[PDB]
Amino acid sequence: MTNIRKSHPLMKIINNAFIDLPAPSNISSWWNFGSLLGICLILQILTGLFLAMHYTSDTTTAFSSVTHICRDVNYGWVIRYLHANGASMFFICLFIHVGRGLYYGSYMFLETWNIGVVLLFTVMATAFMGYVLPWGQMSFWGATVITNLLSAIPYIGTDLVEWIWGGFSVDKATLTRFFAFHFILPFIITALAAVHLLFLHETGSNNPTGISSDMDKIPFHPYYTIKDILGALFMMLILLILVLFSPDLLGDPDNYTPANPLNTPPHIKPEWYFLFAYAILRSIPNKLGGVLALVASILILILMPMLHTSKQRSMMFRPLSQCLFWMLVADLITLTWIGGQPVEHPFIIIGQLASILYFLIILVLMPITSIIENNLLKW
Amino acid sequence: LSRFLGPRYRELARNWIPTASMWGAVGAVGLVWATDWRLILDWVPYINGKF
Amino acid sequence: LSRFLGPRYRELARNWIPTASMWGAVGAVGLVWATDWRLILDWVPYINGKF
Amino acid sequence: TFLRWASEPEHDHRKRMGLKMLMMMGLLLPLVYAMKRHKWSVLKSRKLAYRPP
Amino acid sequence: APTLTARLYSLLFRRTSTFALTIAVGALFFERAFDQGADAIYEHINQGKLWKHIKHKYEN
Amino acid sequence: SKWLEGIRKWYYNAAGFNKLGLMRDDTIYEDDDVKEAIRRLPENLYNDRVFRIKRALDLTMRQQILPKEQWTKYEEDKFYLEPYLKEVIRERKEREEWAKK
Amino acid sequence: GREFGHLTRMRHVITYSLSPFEQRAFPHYFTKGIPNVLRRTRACILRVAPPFVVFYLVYTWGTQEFEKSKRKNPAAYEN
Amino acid sequence: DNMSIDDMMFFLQGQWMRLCTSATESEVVRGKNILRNALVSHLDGTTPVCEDIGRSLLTYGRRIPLAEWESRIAEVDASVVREVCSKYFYDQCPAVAGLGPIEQLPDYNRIRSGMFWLRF
Ligand code: HEM
Ligand code: HEM
Repeated sequence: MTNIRKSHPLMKIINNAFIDLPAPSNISSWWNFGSLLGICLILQILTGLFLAMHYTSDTTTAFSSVTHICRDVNYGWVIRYLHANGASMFFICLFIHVGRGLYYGSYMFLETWNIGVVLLFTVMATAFMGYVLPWGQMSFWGATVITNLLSAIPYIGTDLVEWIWGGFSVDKATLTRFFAFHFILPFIITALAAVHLLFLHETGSNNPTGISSDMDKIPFHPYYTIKDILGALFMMLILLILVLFSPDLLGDPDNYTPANPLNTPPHIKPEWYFLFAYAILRSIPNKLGGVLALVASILILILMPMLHTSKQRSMMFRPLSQCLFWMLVADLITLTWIGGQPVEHPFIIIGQLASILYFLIILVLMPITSIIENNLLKW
Repeated sequence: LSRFLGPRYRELARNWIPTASMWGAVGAVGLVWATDWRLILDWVPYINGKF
Repeated sequence: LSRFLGPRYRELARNWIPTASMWGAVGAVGLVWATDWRLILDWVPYINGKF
Repeated sequence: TFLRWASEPEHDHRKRMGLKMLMMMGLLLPLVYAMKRHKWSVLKSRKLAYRPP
Repeated sequence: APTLTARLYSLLFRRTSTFALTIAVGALFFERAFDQGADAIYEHINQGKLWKHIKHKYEN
Repeated sequence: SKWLEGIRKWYYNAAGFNKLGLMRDDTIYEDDDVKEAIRRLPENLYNDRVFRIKRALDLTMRQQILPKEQWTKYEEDKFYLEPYLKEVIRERKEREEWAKK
Repeated sequence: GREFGHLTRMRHVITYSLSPFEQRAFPHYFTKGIPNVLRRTRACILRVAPPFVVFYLVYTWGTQEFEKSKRKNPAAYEN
Repeated sequence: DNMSIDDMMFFLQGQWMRLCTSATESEVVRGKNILRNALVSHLDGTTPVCEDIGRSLLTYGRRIPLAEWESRIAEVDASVVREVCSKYFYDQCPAVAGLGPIEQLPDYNRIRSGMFWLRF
């Protein structure tokens, strides 16, 4: 005989992936965010499927549709705010996982890291398209601002922007296209996540120490399944705190006014997850330079494996790199704060210096510091 | 199917019938609780207090 | 870049430059063909009839 | 107050669900943590001894 | 002498069918009890505001 | 030399591989050259490295550090892998030079 | 490929484990836990904190400077 | 072998749980006959008989006659086997010792989980 778990094909795949997968025994709670990310993706898919049963993509009926969900669909407010704040939880976990990979040298898993970069881009696109769907003033004007950035691309910017718009400006066509894309993209994200896990399982999972843990591998089923359930429960606590006590904490009030294309909102600012890229974009005076810098901010992650110069994979045993990494985190927080703030004398200079510091820390300071640490260790 | 009509299989059925009955009881209680089946629940004391 | 700086690699580049140039031309023609780039296509005699 | 009700007709129900969720989380998180500790105690108490020949 | 927890284990927890029976019956009764208790807690916290409290003054 | 040694010792203590009982070569990233160097290690050294790494991983699992008396000293840290890694890198460099021309 | 049987070669490492039901889930959770948390925080704080202190200073300065910028200048209306 | 420890553990624990939950009369008869023959064969020759006498006097305080052994074995039924195997084998924490290439040997939590059946 044979155990069905180990011999049946689908059960074989499932067992290898999450029941008998050799997992490092010293993985910390920063290794719970990724499974939290998958839970967030599933939760977003379900909540959105239930929302879309009541949402209409025509400009005449979109805002009324969202109001219908909030005030008339049974438990509709729960689903709507679960989706809205789940997007924020999604991006929080995404940033935390990017930080974990940066700090512990998980980017050395080149294929997994690059697939993750692709996933990050796809999720950002999904969030931006979703924000336009409610069709509030913020949705319309933020879409107008962000899409207009593509016009900067030389000799094809205008045609590409008009093709995306479906017309001369953001309008019913753009809303319908964004509803379709917002629906389809998450499943592409799920497939990319499957590829991500495949590539990760090829090489295993890096531990906090940065040293190979083949000696101390523990089964995932009797240990990390319960650890991830606990982490998911904590994340659910936070998300439900948002949904049931501060449903509008992370959202701008202006999106509760129907979009008026003839009057701009007093402040046109993107969602909080996009704010650092917005600050970087505003930092560069030239439009094309701003667009290229915004692209490079996310794409600099691709260059992270090459920039590695330390003889040690993880930053746990490298203090100066730890100081630089925490400087980078503070800089990202500063960029978000600046992107939220109006463009004025105090904020403009701070944003420019912060963008310079972000790129400098990633490209120059970190590798030179790693080399200095290598010399100090006599390596 | 003729393979399973023997004394030993009858013994196995006898051994597992109580556990199968317990699983059926679990399923019935779960169905009543999940669907809030008032036909059964209304007879249940201190739960009839609802509705 | 340190490894790929030697006499053999320079020879290897020379061998493959004719192929790379030909593939680049294939991309150039395909882009112009697919996009119907009137700027480039106007020069071509027979395709010029399109416009 | 009326305008606040209009904007958020689910205000009181949201508050009730929040109270219930806070109590349920207060119950579950300690118990799930206890389950995780129960499973991980075997590793946490593990004593490893290198005994070369 | 068996303790209360030992009696619980032997009677219900040992065989997973009785374990699930315990789980389900407790689920039904805990739904009832917790909903009742937390509703009472919230109604006390907001006594005199909730419509249910003030419905009598305007009905009939 | 004394000033450089003092700063190096400060970095050694600031990094925590000593606290977990690990030696410096225990913390090297396992690239292909390092993998071959480990493959070439004598059995005693390989086993000692394996146990040190396992103990460090267990300590990190419980978020604990080894008792201060048992911390590896800067003087007594022995670079066991460095000669094998140097030999491996030399062989790789020779092969690359042959490939170049 | 990566399966428990053939992951790595290890020799002469003896591990002693205890059943979960024979050991307490929370042993010395506070008597030992709080000192260990304090030790980890002592180790981390010097590296982690300073950048966020810099952020707080920058944030306060920027907010105060913007508030000052909005404020009226008496000299403008002196004439 | 190094790669067969997990399967062997699965099958051994499965047999334990199968005896605990769904034991059958025919295998009980086979086991009773095996025990009877083992008892009779072992007590053959002066060395085994003398060893049995001394050890029985030390342990049982008396040498249980083969007739008493046979009676006690006859009393055994599928119900008795199920009851005793449930008492000693089911949901009871095991003690495991491993030597050699034992990496595939299941972790203690998994071995303990094998000691009970979710179905039962
Ligand atoms: C929808 C978005 C994402 C999901 C659902 C997701 C999911 C996961 C999961 C479940 C894991 C394994 C669990 C863990 O290591 O904690 C993982 C690992 C990983 N992810 Fe993600 N991820 C997402 C986005 C990203 C992004 C944006 C990056 C980098 C910019 C990234 C890079 C990584 C890396 C490097 C690992 C390996 C960590 C390690 O080996 O310790 N992922 N991901
Ligand atoms: C990671 C996956 C997803 C993310 C991060 C995301 C993000 C968002 C965000 C931030 C909003 C704005 C909420 C608001 O302004 O109140 C939104 C709205 C919406 N999304 Fe998604 N979404 C995701 C997946 C989906 C899916 C799978 C569907 C449908 C199957 C969907 C359908 C909708 C609908 C109907 C709305 C309108 C809700 C409203 O107007 O309040 N989304 N989404």
